[PDB]
Amino acid sequence: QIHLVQSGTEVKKPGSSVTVSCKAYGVNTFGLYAVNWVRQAPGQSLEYIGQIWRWKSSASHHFRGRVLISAVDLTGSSPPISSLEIKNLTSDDTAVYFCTTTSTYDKWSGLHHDGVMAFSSWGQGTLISVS
Amino acid sequence: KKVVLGKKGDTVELTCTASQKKSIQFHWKNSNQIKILGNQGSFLTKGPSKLNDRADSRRSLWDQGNFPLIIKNLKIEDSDTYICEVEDQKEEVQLLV
Amino acid sequence: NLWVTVYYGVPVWKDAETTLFCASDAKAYETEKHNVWATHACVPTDPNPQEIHLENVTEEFNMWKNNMVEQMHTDIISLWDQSLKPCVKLTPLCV
Amino acid sequence: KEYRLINCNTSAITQACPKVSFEPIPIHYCAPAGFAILKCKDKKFNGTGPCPSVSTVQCTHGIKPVVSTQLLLNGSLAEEEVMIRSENITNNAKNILVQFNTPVQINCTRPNIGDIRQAHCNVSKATWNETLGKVVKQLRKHFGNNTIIRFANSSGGDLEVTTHSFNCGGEFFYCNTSGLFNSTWISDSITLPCRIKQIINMWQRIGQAMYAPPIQGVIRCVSNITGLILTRDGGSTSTTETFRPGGGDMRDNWRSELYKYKVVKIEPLGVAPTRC
Amino acid sequence: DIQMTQSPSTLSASIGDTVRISCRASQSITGNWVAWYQQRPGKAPRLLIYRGAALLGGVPSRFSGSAAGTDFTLTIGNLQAEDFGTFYCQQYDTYPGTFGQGTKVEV
Amino acid sequence: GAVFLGFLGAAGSTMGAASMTLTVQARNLLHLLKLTVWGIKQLQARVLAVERYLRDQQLLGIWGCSGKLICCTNVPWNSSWSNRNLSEIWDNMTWLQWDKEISNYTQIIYGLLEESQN
Amino acid sequence: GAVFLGFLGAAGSTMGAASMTLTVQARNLLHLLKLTVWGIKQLQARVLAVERYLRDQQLLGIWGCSGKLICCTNVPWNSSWSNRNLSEIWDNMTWLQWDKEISNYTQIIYGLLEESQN
Amino acid sequence: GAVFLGFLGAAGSTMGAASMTLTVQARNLLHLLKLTVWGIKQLQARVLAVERYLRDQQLLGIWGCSGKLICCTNVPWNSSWSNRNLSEIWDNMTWLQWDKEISNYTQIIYGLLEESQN
Ligand SMILES: *[C@@H]1O[C@H](CO)[C@@H](O[C@@H]2O[C@H](CO)[C@@H](O[C@@H]3O[C@H](CO[C@H]4O[C@H](CO[C@H]5O[C@H](CO)[C@@H](O)[C@H](O)[C@@H]5O[C@H]5O[C@H](CO)[C@@H](O)[C@H](O)[C@@H]5O)[C@@H](O)[C@H](O[C@H]5O[C@H](CO)[C@@H](O)[C@H](O)[C@@H]5O)[C@@H]4O)[C@@H](O)[C@H](O[C@H]4O[C@H](CO)[C@@H](O)[C@H](O)[C@@H]4O[C@H]4O[C@H](CO)[C@@H](O)[C@H](O)[C@@H]4O[C@H]4O[C@H](CO)[C@@H](O)[C@H](O)[C@@H]4O)[C@@H]3O)[C@H](O)[C@H]2NC(C)=O)[C@H](O)[C@H]1NC(C)=O
Ligand SMILES: *[C@@H]1O[C@H](CO)[C@@H](O[C@@H]2O[C@H](CO)[C@@H](O[C@@H]3O[C@H](CO)[C@@H](O)[C@H](O[C@H]4O[C@H](CO)[C@@H](O)[C@H](O)[C@@H]4O[C@H]4O[C@H](CO)[C@@H](O)[C@H](O)[C@@H]4O)[C@@H]3O)[C@H](O)[C@H]2NC(C)=O)[C@H](O)[C@H]1NC(C)=O
Ligand SMILES: *[C@@H]1O[C@H](CO)[C@@H](O[C@@H]2O[C@H](CO)[C@@H](O[C@@H]3O[C@H](CO[C@H]4O[C@H](CO)[C@@H](O)[C@H](O)[C@@H]4O)[C@@H](O)[C@H](O[C@H]4O[C@H](CO)[C@@H](O)[C@H](O)[C@@H]4O)[C@@H]3O)[C@H](O)[C@H]2NC(C)=O)[C@H](O)[C@H]1NC(C)=O
Ligand SMILES: *[C@@H]1O[C@H](CO)[C@@H](O[C@@H]2O[C@H](CO)[C@@H](O)[C@H](O)[C@H]2NC(C)=O)[C@H](O)[C@H]1NC(C)=O
Ligand SMILES: *[C@@H]1O[C@H](CO)[C@@H](O[C@@H]2O[C@H](CO)[C@@H](O)[C@H](O)[C@H]2NC(C)=O)[C@H](O)[C@H]1NC(C)=O
Ligand SMILES: *[C@@H]1O[C@H](CO)[C@@H](O)[C@H](O)[C@H]1NC(C)=O
Ligand SMILES: *[C@@H]1O[C@H](CO)[C@@H](O)[C@H](O)[C@H]1NC(C)=O
Ligand SMILES: *[C@@H]1O[C@H](CO)[C@@H](O)[C@H](O)[C@H]1NC(C)=O
Ligand SMILES: *[C@@H]1O[C@H](CO)[C@@H](O)[C@H](O)[C@H]1NC(C)=O
Ligand SMILES: *[C@@H]1O[C@H](CO)[C@@H](O)[C@H](O)[C@H]1NC(C)=O
Ligand SMILES: *[C@@H]1O[C@H](CO)[C@@H](O)[C@H](O)[C@H]1NC(C)=O
Repeated sequence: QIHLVQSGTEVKKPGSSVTVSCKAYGVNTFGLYAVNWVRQAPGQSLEYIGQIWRWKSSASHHFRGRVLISAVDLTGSSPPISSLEIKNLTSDDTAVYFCTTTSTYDKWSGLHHDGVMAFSSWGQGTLISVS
Repeated sequence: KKVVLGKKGDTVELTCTASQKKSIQFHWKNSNQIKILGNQGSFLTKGPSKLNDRADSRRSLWDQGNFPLIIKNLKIEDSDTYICEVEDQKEEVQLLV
Repeated sequence: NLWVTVYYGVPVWKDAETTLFCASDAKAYETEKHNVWATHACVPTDPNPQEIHLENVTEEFNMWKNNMVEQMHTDIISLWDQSLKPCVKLTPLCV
Repeated sequence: KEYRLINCNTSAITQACPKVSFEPIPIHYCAPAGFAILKCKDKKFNGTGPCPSVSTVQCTHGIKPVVSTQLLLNGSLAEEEVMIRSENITNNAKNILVQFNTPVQINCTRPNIGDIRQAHCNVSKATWNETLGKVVKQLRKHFGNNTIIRFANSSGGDLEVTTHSFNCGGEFFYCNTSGLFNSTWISDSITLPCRIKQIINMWQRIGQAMYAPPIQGVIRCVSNITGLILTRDGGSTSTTETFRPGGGDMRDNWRSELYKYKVVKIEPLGVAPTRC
Repeated sequence: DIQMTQSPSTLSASIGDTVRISCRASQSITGNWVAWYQQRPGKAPRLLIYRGAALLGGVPSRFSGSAAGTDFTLTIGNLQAEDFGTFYCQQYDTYPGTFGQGTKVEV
Repeated sequence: GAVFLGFLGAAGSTMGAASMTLTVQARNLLHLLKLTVWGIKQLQARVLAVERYLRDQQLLGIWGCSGKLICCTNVPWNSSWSNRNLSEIWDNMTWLQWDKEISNYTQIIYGLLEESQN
Repeated sequence: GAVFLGFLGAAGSTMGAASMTLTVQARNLLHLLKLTVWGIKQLQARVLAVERYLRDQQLLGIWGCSGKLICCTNVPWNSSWSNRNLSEIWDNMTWLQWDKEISNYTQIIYGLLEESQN
Repeated sequence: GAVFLGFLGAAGSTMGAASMTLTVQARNLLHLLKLTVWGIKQLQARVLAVERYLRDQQLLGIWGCSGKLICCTNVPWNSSWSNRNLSEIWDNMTWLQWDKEISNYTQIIYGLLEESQN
């Protein structure tokens, strides 16, 4: 019963930074699950961004150096939070963002292939506009 | 959701129900996430609330899955949403005094 | 060209939820109730355990979803039902 | 049937009660031929998540079938630091297992008028305070910079969960852990009044049992407190946190010693290309 | 990466009509590492089928899938009104995964 | 029949190192009434291990590979089963990744290995 | 060692159907003092079954066919042993008819299969 | 597992007569509380004999010669291992003289027979 919740719609300036939250209700821990951040330009198809599987933050080759992906586990009074920071914004990053989580517990599942994953459970959408 | 009313003083009964007949672990909480009851194996645990002395459950019904809550001495400060947590069926009833 | 090559001894796991037997080495001359139980319901030890440390593997354990707990729980239910016989039980039926 | 007043005939069985001896020996849970038991050698392992230092054994280590509430007696010890394990922190209804790194020794003695329903237990003060200091350090590492105000008393309920119930020498001791847990934490020895009670609640199932009257003389229960079982208090709008002890679900005793393990099936048969 | 090609780019069908949508990889995916997603407008895309033909738990069993190394075939039988949304095929064979194009099924 | 654990030491390493470790770790790893019950239970362990080994050799007996630790059969690969340069097979993969990858082709390969004894 | 009965299901049918049923039915078919006596008698059943199976594999071990369910040797037929078109063999006969028919040649064939390992 | 003695009847005779005697003597040689202890000890004899036989077949399993009483491998002799006309081998020597003579080459031959399964 993952009921993954993101932050709200935001708009920024070019040449700046931004941060999108991802609170993971119903997730045991990010040791068992894995968070894949993905995006979608308006009208286009879904474009992968990055992941933090087994507490190893990694982004794709298009986005290196510009994107930070962090995570804090289920400690205390807050659910597990993933977070997406983007430095040096351009006007071509206006998009609907998603954090996704998938279970990496079973090796013989089929939802994941050595850290390359199908996206079994989804957020709801964080639109960022750039002006 | 369910709504159960009372007047004053008399007993009132709320229910969970599982569908396994296995006496699995449950907990009864309120809206502010204060505990009211807890199964611990085959033992009963109360909670640090105003229903610490006045809450009770029929122990012999747990083997048949039914997980009741029996409140005695219904005062005005006992009108709040009470929540079963059994496995995932976070059942919500609302008590009215 | 190239074709099927059947091997044997391949390091591949699965998961299991199976039967799993006790125990250590009891005395088999005492009246201590754990020793009587471990005699009549378990096997002795083996003085050479084989701890094979693995290479760069990474398993993901989950303590809270383990099928080993229920099985030793049932074994200790058997131990306490056979050792400490009460004077009077009061267990309900609810038929 | 039929239908809410289901026929709850509370049956009763009368059997003979010889006074028995009782001292738990370790138990090794082996796996049969064709299976294998993995093991996490990571000393700071949660309980979930990936463990990189996996080894493989045929049979587990020595596990003592020790039945107790609110304190884990004669257990095993963490290698590096005091570990804190839970199915779901923020649930406020899941038993926080706290495993120690050093054994806090306890002496529960029934001396020899001689008031057969009376015994006392001694915990070495300022060994206990150091242990609670390390526990509060790890709890602040989980929670932040809160005041642990306080380790309270048990909240009530059943007798076997309110008190440190255990067995020793065939006699069932129900202690009083109220003085051992009372401290707020801003950022000589203790005597525990421990009676002997004999209309018990079974932990095996839902029932009650009655045992024989107590034994002749001195009962010695030299032990090790190597664990805790805590719960929490939800709410409210920072505040301070309160950790009342709990327990009673005996499988929480066996998710403290079957913690490292996992059972796998070995499938040795694979296919591949060649250059034959 | 390994570019996918979804076909056709746009179709439309009626209620109770078997719809076949193909997805062709530039390479051959022997190992069936292809997912299938449905996106209704204004929502998040839910997963329909992983590993080519493995059906997810909370999915009605009307769907079926097939894999032939390079051709991946999604088959809808007894199409309903709820199933009208942009589909996607994903190759999660090699890092990074990349998706299809979108078969906007309409009436 | 206690050599089932010695198989597992080569997990995590790649397929060629495991294939060498096969041969290496195979060559290197080779009257009270309450006591007769222990004797019978230890014999029921040992005979069960021997029967599981003989069943595993009988399942290699269908394919013409009984007793052989490594055998090279006569069933040619349809190359839609891991269409991959086999340098990448024997250098970049472990056995768990094979049991994940060709899992949907393995009943086909077993049927072909059974049918190629006729 | 309870798979000796599963051999017999293919009696009555001809030799080719029985040869297919070989592979198919081989792949598919794989502390009181008065109780220790039952344990010992069940172990004396199981170990005897294992020893009879190993003796049957050792008698195939002479001929170079140990472990193989079907093997094809190197002893050519003198064609005075069922001088018969083998379509009629594998279609018109059952195995009981072979054990009746070449019964006077079987010690000769066993001697040749022993002597053709030298 | 009582056929270990029948091996020894061909000692003293030369290697060819012993090789014939292999096939010949292989084909030809195939509730009181104090009584359950005898039953358990006889089973611990028989199961130990079966396990020693299976270990001896597993050591032939590395070399591709499991089950075969005589196998002919693919490891060519470096002829610095008994550089001798093999008429003199199979006619003038016994097996004890071979275990004495090539004793310093036998680990080399075992390593080559292991390595020639790869
Ligand atoms: C059981 O016990 C377990 C231990 O046994 C325990 O596991 C541990 O869990 C904790 C959490 O509980 C883990 O700690 C977290 O780890 C996260 C992951 O960190 C990894 O990756 C980051 C990022 O690295 C990328 O970038 C750096 C740049 O320097 C590169 O060097 C890297 O190569 C990598 O770059 C690649 O990928 C990029 C994309 O990301 C590409 O762009 C790039 O091209 C490359 O491909 C590293 O920094 C981390 O390394 C650090 O720590 C390691 C050791 O852990 C050190 O060796 C190393 O030197 C570094 O110090 C690591 O590799 C962290 O992201 C996470 O950090 C957060 O918290 C810490 C404090 O704990 C903060 O200081 C930190 O700033 C982060 O907080 C931010 O985010 C939180 C929410 O996520 C916010 O609340 C907070 O406000 C803050 O936000 C701020 O910054 C945001 C961005 O950073 C920004 O968006 C916000 O707006 C705001 O400004 C934390 O460290 C720990 O790693 C686990 N350890 C182990 C061993 O498992 C487990 O939890 C327990 N389980 C249970 C159930 O109890
Ligand atoms: C944690 O583990 C430790 C061990 O690591 C456990 O500590 C052991 O606890 C047991 C029981 O508490 C204790 O056993 C006693 O040892 C005494 C000293 O040797 C014995 O005198 C005593 O035996 C008497 O009672 C038995 C039970 O009836 C009789 O069978 C026996 O004959 C003795 O009885 C004589 O005296 C009684 C007096 O009442 C009279 O009734 C009899 O007729 C007879 O005259 C027990 O054997 C161990 O010695 C302890 N070990 C240590 C090192 O302290 C500890 O219990 C564990 N914790 C928990 C919770 O289990
Ligand atoms: C470990 O224990 C914690 C308890 O502390 C559990 O956390 C709760 O998890 C449940 C789901 O399992 C959460 O409930 C969900 O909340 C979602 C968002 O609401 C939150 O955020 C909004 C906006 O900030 C707040 O206004 C609101 O108060 C909440 O804080 C809802 O979107 C979800 O509702 C959706 O699903 C339900 C299903 O019944 C539908 O009825 C709704 O229509 C909707 O579709 C849902 O209510 C709950 O908020 C969490 N509480 C806390 C305190 O964390 C973890 O789940 C548990 N983890 C595990 C593994 O057990
Ligand atoms: C366990 O001990 C505590 C502390 O001695 C008891 O709690 C109260 O203690 C005060 C003195 O500190 C006494 O005046 C009270 O009479 C005690 N009881 C109550 C009910 O308030 C506690 O009661 C003891 N536990 C049990 C089960 O009796
Ligand atoms: C590839 O293999 C996986 C695993 O065998 C198959 O996945 C299963 O499919 C069935 C339905 O056919 C489901 O009930 C299972 O839940 C699936 N998953 C698992 C992990 O078993 C999948 O069908 C196969 N795909 C192809 C194209 O053959
Ligand atoms: C327990 O403590 C009391 C008070 O310090 C002391 O008198 C008694 O001797 C102690 N008992 C034991 C067994 O140490
Ligand atoms: C407990 O008892 C043992 C043995 O009597 C003694 O050595 C130890 O000091 C005691 N500890 C406490 C805290 O009384
Ligand atoms: C326990 O020790 C800590 C320091 O180790 C000290 O701050 C604290 O006051 C002590 N607590 C009590 C109750 O004496
Ligand atoms: C717990 O301790 C408090 C304070 O000492 C006391 O008032 C209360 O009665 C005790 N309750 C129980 C159930 O032990
Ligand atoms: C806790 O209880 C003890 C008695 O067990 C008492 O001495 C101490 O003062 C109490 N502390 C607080 C803060 O109430
Ligand atoms: C208590 O812990 C110590 C730690 O070394 C151990 O040696 C001792 O045996 C334990 N006492 C028991 C099990 O009674």
